[PDB]
Amino acid sequence: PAVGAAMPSLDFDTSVFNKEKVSLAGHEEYIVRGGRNLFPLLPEAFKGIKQIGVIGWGSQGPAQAQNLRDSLAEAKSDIVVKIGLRKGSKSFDEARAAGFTEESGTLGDIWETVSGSDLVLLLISDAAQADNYEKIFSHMKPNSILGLSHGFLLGHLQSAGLDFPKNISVIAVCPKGMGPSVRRLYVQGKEINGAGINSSFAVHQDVDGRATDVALGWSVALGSPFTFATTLEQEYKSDIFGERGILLGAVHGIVEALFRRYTEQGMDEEMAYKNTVEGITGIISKTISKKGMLEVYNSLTEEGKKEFNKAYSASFYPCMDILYECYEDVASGSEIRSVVLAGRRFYEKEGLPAFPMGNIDQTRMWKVGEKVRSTRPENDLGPLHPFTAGVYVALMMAQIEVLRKKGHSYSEIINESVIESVDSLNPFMHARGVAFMVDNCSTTARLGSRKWAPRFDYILTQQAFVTVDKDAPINQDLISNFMSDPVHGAIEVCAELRPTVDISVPANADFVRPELR
Amino acid sequence: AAMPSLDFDTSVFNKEKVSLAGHEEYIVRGGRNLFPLLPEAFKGIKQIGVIGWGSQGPAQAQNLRDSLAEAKSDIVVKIGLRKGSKSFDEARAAGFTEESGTLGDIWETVSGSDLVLLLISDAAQADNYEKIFSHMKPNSILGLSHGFLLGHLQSAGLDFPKNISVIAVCPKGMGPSVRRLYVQGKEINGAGINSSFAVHQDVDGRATDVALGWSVALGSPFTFATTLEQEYKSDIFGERGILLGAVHGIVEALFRRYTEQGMDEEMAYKNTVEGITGIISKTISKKGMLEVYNSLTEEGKKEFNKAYSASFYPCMDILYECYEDVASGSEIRSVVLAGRRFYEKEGLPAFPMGNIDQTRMWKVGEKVRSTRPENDLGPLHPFTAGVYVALMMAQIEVLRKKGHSYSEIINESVIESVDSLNPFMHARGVAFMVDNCSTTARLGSRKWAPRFDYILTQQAFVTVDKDAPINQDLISNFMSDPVHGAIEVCAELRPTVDISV
Ligand SMILES: NC(=O)C1=CN([C@@H]2O[C@H](COP(=O)(O)OP(=O)(O)OC[C@H]3O[C@@H](n4cnc5c(N)ncnc54)[C@H](OP(=O)(O)O)[C@@H]3O)[C@@H](O)[C@H]2O)C=CC1
Ligand SMILES: NC(=O)C1=CN([C@@H]2O[C@H](COP(=O)(O)OP(=O)(O)OC[C@H]3O[C@@H](n4cnc5c(N)ncnc54)[C@H](OP(=O)(O)O)[C@@H]3O)[C@@H](O)[C@H]2O)C=CC1
Ligand SMILES: [Mg+2]
Ligand SMILES: [Mg+2]
Ligand SMILES: [Mg+2]
Repeated sequence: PAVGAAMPSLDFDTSVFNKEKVSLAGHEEYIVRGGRNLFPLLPEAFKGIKQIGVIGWGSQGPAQAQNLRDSLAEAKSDIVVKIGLRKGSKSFDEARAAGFTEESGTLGDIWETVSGSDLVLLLISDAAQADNYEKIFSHMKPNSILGLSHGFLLGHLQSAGLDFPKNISVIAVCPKGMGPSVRRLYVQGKEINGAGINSSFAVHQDVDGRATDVALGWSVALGSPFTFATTLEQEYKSDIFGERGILLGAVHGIVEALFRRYTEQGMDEEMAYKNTVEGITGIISKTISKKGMLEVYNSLTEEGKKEFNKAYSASFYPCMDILYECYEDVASGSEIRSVVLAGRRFYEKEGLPAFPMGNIDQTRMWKVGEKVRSTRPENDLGPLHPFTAGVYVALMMAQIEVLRKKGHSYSEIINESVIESVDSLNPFMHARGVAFMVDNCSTTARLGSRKWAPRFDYILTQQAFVTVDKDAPINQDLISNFMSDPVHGAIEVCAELRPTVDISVPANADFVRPELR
Repeated sequence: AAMPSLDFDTSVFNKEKVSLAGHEEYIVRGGRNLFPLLPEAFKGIKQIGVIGWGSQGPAQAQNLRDSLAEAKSDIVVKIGLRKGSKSFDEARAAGFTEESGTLGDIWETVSGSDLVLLLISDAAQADNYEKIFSHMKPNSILGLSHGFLLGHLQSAGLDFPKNISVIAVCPKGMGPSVRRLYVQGKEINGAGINSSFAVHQDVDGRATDVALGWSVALGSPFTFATTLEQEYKSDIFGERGILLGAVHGIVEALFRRYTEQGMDEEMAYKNTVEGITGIISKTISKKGMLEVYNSLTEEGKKEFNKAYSASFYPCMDILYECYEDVASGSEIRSVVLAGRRFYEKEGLPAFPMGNIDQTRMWKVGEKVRSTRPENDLGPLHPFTAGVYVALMMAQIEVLRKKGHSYSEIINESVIESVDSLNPFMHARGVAFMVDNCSTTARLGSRKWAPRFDYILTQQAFVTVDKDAPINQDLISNFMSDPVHGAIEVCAELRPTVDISV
């Protein structure tokens, strides 16, 4: 028991920024539109703060620190952005090459930074947080603010039965895109008004009433086109699930399964990759980003529309099966535990060898991807396969329904299932294959994709593809519900808030992780 | 690190010692002629309450009823079922009735039972344990055929009540087989299904003897000693490993590779599924893993070593991950939530387990078996054998470093695969093997098989295609591993005939 879980739509109190109402399929929701002209409001937002500590130099570390180092800066404030790192760090400089040095008091030891900062940004590995939270909480300045970019720590603390220290404020600003994509559109927002990465914010513990505006100020400083409200609880349940879903894991498994099906049917290797990877990360991603899922179906031939329906009707439920399972593993705290233990396994213990993450793009189809891209003209969008579209859109709609029935706001659903996929991540796979997309994300996302991609491949091959081959009658209710689904109109409302510049991802990108350049 | 030297006190049964790779263990031999010991073994029991009529339920109850029986004991074997159970008139067909007082209500049975066996589904045990503990008599005994309930309790920071003895008798085989081989054990000596036993709580000092009695009553030829914690950790991991999960995983990966290299579909199936489940299984069963290698030709040995060296660590990666998920409480939690997803809840559809044998390779297997000679055991492919043995060795090592006894390692990683489960896949394919196991095992095989397929294709097969120089001390470890000598000893402590039906 029982059946049904409505949408919680949280209302925040801001005194600095302009709270804006948004109607998403009849649901009231509140956001704050960012901009380079909102920067003079940052001193008002960051009162009581004298130093901001950026702990870590991974993916979000480099982007958030530099974005906060600017804007501040453009607001001429006294507050200092200081980087905290472990003694003898490999990503230490790096930070000096970016600008942060010992001489100017913008770079130093981790625990010197934590102790001397009013706002602490814990931008380190999620698993590292879980194994070192006590160590960090102890150094924290009394009556200060801890900022997170993910609710992973709360999920961990709840499993252990504990909570954050009650003497400190707990906030979160979570960019709904990868680290490199945060810095990359800013940059492209220094010239044009908008451009950035959509973010959610959470206020877990408010110690003195300053929390909301600090989180909002931090989000605007990053360049977030729109900042929507959520909780740490809702964030980690949707984000950890999201990366394992359509964002990385599911699209990978779907792509592997469809490629294998087409090659078994006689289609040559090179066209098979184009009909799967290039199509999804080409026209499909672009058509959804600007017109939505319904327009993907409409552009197809009458022969194609039937093919789309055959795929959707057969793929929707098998996709839901795994997504349903995955979410519940995250919500119960099983998956957070799994990530923590996997992080420990990266090193030798208990007489067993160390197991770092391996390469996921050395197999058959990704070498075909090398050959395809080597003679591919620039600005290529790929072919639109009707059957491929059906599967991918079914996967998208399955993810939406799961989160919908699990009581998430539409902004969270649309960002986690539609926006981040088609805007942020997919171009990276179009640029250089699956690994360039997955391994540029967080270690939690990377471990997540590797674990759950195989589950979608298997479910598609065992169930969805078998349904198509049995030539079972098309589910008329599924197709009818897809066409009339409230999300399609809700995505149109969201697409208005989208930064009106496409993300430019070159092959030899310098803004990516300093080991994939 | 760590090794479990496990001992127990038995006043009525005869305990015998075994050395496995330098480690001492204690075993209890069974047999029809030990039944006159049951009256004393169940000293203070007047009624055994078998709760549940699915797989293990029917078999164990009949195996108890017949057996004491031969002991001429007053002990009543009563079947307890839910109010709206569909198994009532099925149990009456087996001779369990209200008139004899051998069939009743689930909760009426528990309250009037001195020994109550919880042979209901694992998902049921997790969501109904409170009502069970309240119905227990103070100083009565709760018997388990799996440690799922403990792992569920432990992961919630809870445990069984103080005033109740907790024991476990776990047969290394499925329900239908436990009865099938018991009735054959009346004809031919040594026939049956081996078991492992555990004693979690013992409030008076009767529990150790009662468990052994229960084990020999089921017709267990050999009973091994374990802990309840080690039982579920090894069992839940085992079925996701070489028993069902990994063997399906690697079989899918190898078939795909062979067919992609231009090999005939039916030949590929023979080189993968038929070989592993037939001849490789038979060779390990009779003479161990070293015989697989030594039976190969000189160029075949070079192909075996290539496969082993490339597959060992990638296989360990998933096994190592899987085990820690089981120990941490994550995997048991996953099974419980999966069980709940069989019915509609939270505005979402119901998601029962689908078919796993309707894909390309298993349809190919049907054409292979349709024209397959009776007596056929398949070809011994050196590369396929390289992968399978690497997988076997990797699972042995993971369990070894995590502190399991050799008898538990060997039964879980070697014997039950080659003697008991593989023949099912040889007989009718993957679904016949997997879906005849317990629900928690079926969910296990479905969740982890894809993990073994991917890592083997992503890492193991890429290594071979690179022509990486063989990791020689990995091969040297397989050749010199003391476990092979332990398997030789364990193979003598085995049921007398086949379970291969
Ligand atoms: N990556 C992304 O694109 C996104 C990340 N996030 C979230 O933002 C947060 C930041 O993670 P991300 O940017 O991915 O960084 P990573 O997860 O890649 O972690 C790498 C950084 O963590 C540091 N670190 C690792 N172990 C420890 C330790 N034991 N003690 C102290 N520091 C340690 C490393 O320091 P060193 O330099 O010394 O090795 C390194 O700088 C995460 O919680 C993630 O969930 C949210 C959205 C996107
Ligand atoms: N199956 C196997 O091969 C092996 C199983 N085991 C272990 O033995 C134990 C028994 O498993 P198994 O024999 O598979 O049993 P099953 O999984 O087949 O369980 C089915 C039985 O449980 C009853 N049941 C289901 N839900 C409830 C409930 N909520 N309350 C009370 N009864 C319920 C059903 O009653 P109804 O008649 O109303 O449907 C049915 O009789 C498990 O812990 C398992 O791990 C150990 C070795 C092998
Ligand atoms: Mg994310
Ligand atoms: Mg994340
Ligand atoms: Mg077993």
